Amino acid sequence: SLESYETLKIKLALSKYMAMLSTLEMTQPLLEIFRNKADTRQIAAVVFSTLAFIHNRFHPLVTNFTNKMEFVVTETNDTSIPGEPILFTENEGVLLCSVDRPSIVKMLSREFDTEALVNFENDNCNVRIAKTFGAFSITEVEATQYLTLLLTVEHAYLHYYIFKNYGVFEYCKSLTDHSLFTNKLRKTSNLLLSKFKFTIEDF
Amino acid sequence: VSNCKFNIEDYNNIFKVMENIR
Amino acid sequence: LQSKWICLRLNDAIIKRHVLVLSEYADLKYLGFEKYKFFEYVIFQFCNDPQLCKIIENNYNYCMQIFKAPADDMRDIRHNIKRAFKTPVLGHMCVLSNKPPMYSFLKEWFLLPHYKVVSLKSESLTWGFPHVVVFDLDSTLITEEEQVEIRDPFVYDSLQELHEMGCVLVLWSYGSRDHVAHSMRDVDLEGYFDIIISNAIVDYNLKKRFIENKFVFDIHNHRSDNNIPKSPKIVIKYLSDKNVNFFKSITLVDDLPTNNYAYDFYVKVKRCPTPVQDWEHYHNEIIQNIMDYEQYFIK
Amino acid sequence: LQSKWICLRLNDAIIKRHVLVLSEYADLKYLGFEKYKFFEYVIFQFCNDPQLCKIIENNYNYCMQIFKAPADDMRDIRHNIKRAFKTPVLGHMCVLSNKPPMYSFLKEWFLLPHYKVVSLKSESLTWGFPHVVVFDLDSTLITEEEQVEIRDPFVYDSLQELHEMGCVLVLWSYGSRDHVAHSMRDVDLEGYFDIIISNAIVDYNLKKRFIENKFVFDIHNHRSDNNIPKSPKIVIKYLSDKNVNFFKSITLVDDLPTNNYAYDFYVKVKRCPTPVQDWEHYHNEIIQNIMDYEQYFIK
Amino acid sequence: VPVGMAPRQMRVNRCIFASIVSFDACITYKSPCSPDAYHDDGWFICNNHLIKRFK
Amino acid sequence: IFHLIYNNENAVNTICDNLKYTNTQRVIHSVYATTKSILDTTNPNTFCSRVSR
Amino acid sequence: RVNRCIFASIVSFDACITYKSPCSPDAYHDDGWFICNNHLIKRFKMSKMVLPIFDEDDNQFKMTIARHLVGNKERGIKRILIPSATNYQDVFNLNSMMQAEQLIFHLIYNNENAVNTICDNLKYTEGFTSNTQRVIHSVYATTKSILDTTNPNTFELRFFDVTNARALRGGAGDQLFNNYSGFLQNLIRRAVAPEYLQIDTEELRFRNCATCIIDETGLVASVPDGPELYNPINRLQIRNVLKFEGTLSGYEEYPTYVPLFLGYQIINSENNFLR
Amino acid sequence: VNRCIFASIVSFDACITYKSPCSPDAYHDDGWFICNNHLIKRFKMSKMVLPIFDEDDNQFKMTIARHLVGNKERGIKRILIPSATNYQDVFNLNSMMQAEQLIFHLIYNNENAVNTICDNLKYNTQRVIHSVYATTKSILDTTNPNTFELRFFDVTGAGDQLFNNYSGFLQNLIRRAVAPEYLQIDTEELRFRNCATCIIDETGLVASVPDGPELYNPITLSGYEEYPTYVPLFLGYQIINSENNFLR
Amino acid sequence: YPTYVPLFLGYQIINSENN
Ligand SMILES: [Zn+2]
Ligand SMILES: [Zn+2]
Repeated sequence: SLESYETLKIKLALSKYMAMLSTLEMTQPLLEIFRNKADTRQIAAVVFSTLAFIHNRFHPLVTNFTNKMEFVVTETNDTSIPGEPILFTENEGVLLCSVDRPSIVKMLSREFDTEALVNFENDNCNVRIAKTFGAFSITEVEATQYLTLLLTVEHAYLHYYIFKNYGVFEYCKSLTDHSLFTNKLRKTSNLLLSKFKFTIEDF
Repeated sequence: VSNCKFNIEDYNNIFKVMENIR
Repeated sequence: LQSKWICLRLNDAIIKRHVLVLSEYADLKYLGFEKYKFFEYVIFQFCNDPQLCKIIENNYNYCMQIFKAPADDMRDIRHNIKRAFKTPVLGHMCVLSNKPPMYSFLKEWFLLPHYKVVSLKSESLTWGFPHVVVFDLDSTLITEEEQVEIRDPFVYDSLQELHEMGCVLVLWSYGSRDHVAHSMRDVDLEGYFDIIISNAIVDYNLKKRFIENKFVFDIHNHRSDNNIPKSPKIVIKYLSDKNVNFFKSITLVDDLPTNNYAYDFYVKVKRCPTPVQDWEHYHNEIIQNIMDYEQYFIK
Repeated sequence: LQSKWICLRLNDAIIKRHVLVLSEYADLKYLGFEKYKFFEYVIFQFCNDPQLCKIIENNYNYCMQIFKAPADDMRDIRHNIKRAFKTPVLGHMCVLSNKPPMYSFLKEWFLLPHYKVVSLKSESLTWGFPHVVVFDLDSTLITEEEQVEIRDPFVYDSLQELHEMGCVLVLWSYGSRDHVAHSMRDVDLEGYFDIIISNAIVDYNLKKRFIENKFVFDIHNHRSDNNIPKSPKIVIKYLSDKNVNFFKSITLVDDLPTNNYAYDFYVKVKRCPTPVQDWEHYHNEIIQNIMDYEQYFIK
Repeated sequence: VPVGMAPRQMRVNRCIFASIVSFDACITYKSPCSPDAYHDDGWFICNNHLIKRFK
Repeated sequence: IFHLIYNNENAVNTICDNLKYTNTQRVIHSVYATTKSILDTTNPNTFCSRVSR
Repeated sequence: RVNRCIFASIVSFDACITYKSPCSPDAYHDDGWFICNNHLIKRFKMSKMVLPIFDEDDNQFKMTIARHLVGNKERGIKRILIPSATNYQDVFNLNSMMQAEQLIFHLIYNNENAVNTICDNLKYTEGFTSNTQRVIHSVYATTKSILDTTNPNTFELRFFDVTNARALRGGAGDQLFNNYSGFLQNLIRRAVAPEYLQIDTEELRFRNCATCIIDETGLVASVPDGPELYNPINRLQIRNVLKFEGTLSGYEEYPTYVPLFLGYQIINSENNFLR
Repeated sequence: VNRCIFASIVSFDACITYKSPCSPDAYHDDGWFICNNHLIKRFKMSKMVLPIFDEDDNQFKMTIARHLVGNKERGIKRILIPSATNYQDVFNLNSMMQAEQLIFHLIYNNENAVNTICDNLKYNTQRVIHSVYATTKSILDTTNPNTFELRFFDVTGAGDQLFNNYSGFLQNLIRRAVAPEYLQIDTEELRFRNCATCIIDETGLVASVPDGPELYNPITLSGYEEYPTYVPLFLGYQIINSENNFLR
Repeated sequence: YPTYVPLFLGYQIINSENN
């Protein structure tokens, strides 16, 4: 119930991201956009808009945001870092945003376990039966892809904020060690990464 | 692919959320 | 005790918001290559040498500014530098260990052997550059009476507000570690505080809460509180231990203005042995001081 | 204590005759989707906001009506809602457990965590929507004398009439469970009563008759009868336990008007320790009250 | 706190003089219209305006 | 409004010009549009109006 | 979200008929168009486009323009884009379209007689008084409101026939433009780009020759002379299976379009008016 | 407490609009009887002043207005202050409120229109219009010399005659805005401009020049100060009588 | 619509496609 209200808030945030996507007005789904390398401008615009959206959420009182940014869509393995598909380097005063399009495409193309898993839900056969007697859309897979991209750009934006607030040195050190944001919220609340946890165990 | 060692604890830290006392 | 001195901001640095103390401008030789880049701020007292000023201005790698401050406190020095270069935040304080510049300005504020900058861990607890506040538990947050209690339950709300904005929470009450720990346990504050001051402590109820007071130096030629009038050096050292090598400003809140060693702001509260609704006003004062710092660096 | 408040009737609901308490109109967010449909009646105090009224009337899903009632009793609130929407019957009372609306109106009348509506068992004991009457055995139906006896054997006929029309029979006598059980056994009432109040009871003569008085809450800031002036909350909870989540009106019949916590009707009888032919008149009074409710909702 | 769902459909005033509004944006005005104007009847004037102007 | 009811297009145009050469154009739009809509709706001597029986 | 999708205010008053109204989203764009892209394409063989004029720093004059959807073989009626009131009934197969659309067209061309005829015919529908008259009222009111909005006379120096070199004399295309309704005139202005644009004694030429023609028949996707301009345009199957897995690709493409280029726009002392 | 002509416009009616568009300088009890907003929006002028010299330590901030008329305006668009014969024409009487129309009629001596508007507005409106009359007439009388320094606008007298034809408030406005190219300081004539920046004629005050095109007046030398580009108003020859450094 | 000015001049004739 309460948890359902927070779920509704999270889905509303996703819907706001959807409004941003519609504002961008892309003909293709983000999966196809990323699959299409020629759509470099579309990819850059998507990333920039997502970053601005996350910035507005993280700083509700702040509406300003860097209105120009150098962008480079990378494809080669040597042009990407595992665990950081998006990077923010500086070419001696020039702010470069590197994108690992192949990694984005791979993540999006991964099959999701929508049907496979069974989870608890509002399920009341009496209500269903009572209803039966009284008698442009987004799929679960698309929502999952869209959440994945939003969280990826959230990680990238956190690294970017470290870069801007502290500097390139601390940005690199954060890339090396991510322990800075185990606390996270300490602004952050509007970031989905602060809503759940994920862990890895030896097995 | 990169043959680079992976830091499991750092990935956990990436997706680690501290819980307050209220 | 108004003393003239020079400060320089590196025009291109690797480590930011860090200051290094030099006994004179010539000390840069001790850094030579690939060490100056790790100290974008340099502070050293001025010997009234116009030729030295000419050399400094010729050093195009640095932006120079001269200011005066009393020779007894980092507070004025840091205010002057921060207003000169519009930097609300300060990094870990570094000194030239090979040639320790003996400035009476410091006298147990803080410092670091310069060479340890690179070893510093940039990652910290709170995003941005949080403020710091140190609280003297005894009669400040609790009641001096034997059955101590929160003088105003609004303490919890004030601490939560501090955390939400982002500000390291520190306790230093000149009592026994056991006394302060049990006071925390009874008043159910505990997890509120990032740092606690009074092998850290082991009672099977706490893992590590009171960093052992290993650091002993008696006094720096000043007759005052027997232990100390509080220690910015110790508190900032514990901040670094907690991975906090940066801060915006530091405020000491206690029931005793006598301690007030050197803090960007101070707040005094009544030595009240009984509960009373006043901590809301004290919290108002503290947030007012924070906002005043924000105004100093609002631009 | 006349307090203004708003009530809304859902224009298309799944669960009928159910009311939900909200601290304010904005609480609907906590229901979101596929939860509001399970509360066709919404009650919340009014903050005198014409813009709120405009929003509500714009909410075409609801039919709105405003009424005032004293801030101390569900009786007036329920009368007002039932007359507003011509509903003689009320379903299980629901509240927003996530955000409990603290209305002094309630103060131990009844409630339910909203989310438990779907789990409610619609099936009940009596067809239609029966009334409810609670009897205080001691001196009300029996004689206060030690050798207790039915003050008027017409008690059996009155109870049979209640059953024939359809009305849940409840006993609450502030005595020992054993005392009340043996009183039932001696006066040969026993099976007459649906609910009995004074693991339920085990004596090898009874299986389960006196629901253990597990629910303890002392008083809700009111100095009165040490145990309680009776409990609409407890009695309706036992009704639900007996699968009675609906009722038409509730009447408390006893020998003590002091209890009279909150009941749609009340009847007082003499504290007579000896048999006397009066329970026929008391039954006449009770049926008169029932008929008065039937008149209130005759249309 | 704020609550809103979507644009809503409401009643229609059918008397011509309901459209009377002060030409002033800075000075509000409200015409006196009988609620009868909200009946989907032939009457394209409300009882108030009818009595006021045509007697 | 009364001019519209009784035609008097000359006075109608004079009023529109006065209200235009001075917001006020928005009120012109609202009032004239509503009045003309009702007039055309009545308009018994036409079709598409639901008046002539 | 004002839907200005004229020709989407069409209701299949017949119960057995359902009008999909699958028309373009841009109707919700508060532009100078009063008819969105799909209606334009279907009923006028035009595709909406925009022509930037000054686009250097913030001066972003973007004149709108539509494109021919007429090949180089169509002629006469097939080539007429916006027919005159005298011939629109013939150019459009009104009988093949829904009576509501016919009503919309008749209102646009001021064919009140046809409007009366259509409502008279609808008089004899089974559910006539119930809902046919309601549909009539809705469609008629919407169309009338749109027409009044377009008409500037309700409650600048663009000449369309003044470009035509080699013409004997007369012009008169602007005469017919005047004869057109406010909606039609605004449509022509919105879709047709004057070949010349003069600002405060500063002339810009966009084409060396106008592409459209205007005459008594109306607006025609014809040329001033010579031949017509070239204007070109899952259910898994056996053929859909591709064979074994295994030339100016590197250069951009100039559109093979025929935008509506015709006329001269004169602007007085007013500067680069960007409001 | 402030002073602004046309700020006396009270909401006598419920017809079109009113929001008190008065510049804060109305509170500045200067020699003007009109504030910046009204001056700008009714005469295309901006209030300004001008010091003179410290030789005798006078440095008086000479009152003067700034042209708000470019070099492309002609006729009406170039007329700054209209005469009684053309004020109605230049001003959109149908746009401003009947209160301001009454103010113009009074200041230009159009009592016929004043009474016409009064009678029309009678059908609390009458008393509010009477309050407007009180305020406007008080201002007019205050400006009027007729009650209890040879500022020639022609010598550098047809021009002075036209200025006199103007009302007390209008004459005050003209003398406050315009600045003589020549000013005598009691037997010492000083020239401050070699040319005129405005002309007074039958139509009234015109942002024109004696000859040639109209003065241009639109709407990395960081290390130097700036000189204003706008054109202040300049016309006439004023003579200060036998008076001392009258800094009073 | 692009504002570019392509090069169009003269007459061209071809038999078959030859492409
Ligand atoms: Zn009315
Ligand atoms: Zn003013």
